[PDB]
Amino acid sequence: STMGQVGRQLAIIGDDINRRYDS
Amino acid sequence: YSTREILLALCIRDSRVHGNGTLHPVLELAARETPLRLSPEDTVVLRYHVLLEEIIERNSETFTETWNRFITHTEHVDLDFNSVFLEIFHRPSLGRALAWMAWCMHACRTLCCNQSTPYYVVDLSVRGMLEASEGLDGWIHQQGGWSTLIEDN
Repeated sequence: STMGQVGRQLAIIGDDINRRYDS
Repeated sequence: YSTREILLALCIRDSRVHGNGTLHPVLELAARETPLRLSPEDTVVLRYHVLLEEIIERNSETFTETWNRFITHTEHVDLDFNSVFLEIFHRPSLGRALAWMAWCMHACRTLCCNQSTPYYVVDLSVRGMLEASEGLDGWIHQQGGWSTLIEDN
């Protein structure tokens, strides 16, 4: 599961972007 | 515009900014085969290109490492693009959508500026990202489209 890990890493970034846009 | 159209237009536009003046044959081909109707100089594409570039700059190392492990570990590039897409989109946040679009545009830029990259790798990657990205159409439609998401909201 390198695909698993890439997925999760991108998901984390997606979450960071949301909070970022809220400020 | 579908997600596949906007992603392909962003990749074309990004190639014009970063590259050597020759669009990769793979991008020409996907334009021919998609019917790309959206101009890479359309204002919604320039605006998304800014947002995706900011995400790349802010995540530059993690984008490089994730791309490097993906591409060095895949035996079937286009299938694995569809697998990471599923991992992210399971259920659908704006941040997640953009993280995925920025990651794809970043991967295309990396593939297209490396003159040593084999054609088939560039080809299958651009096809894989475009096809996987279609999974966002239902969600973006419920938001009234990419243009509305940027101009607005």
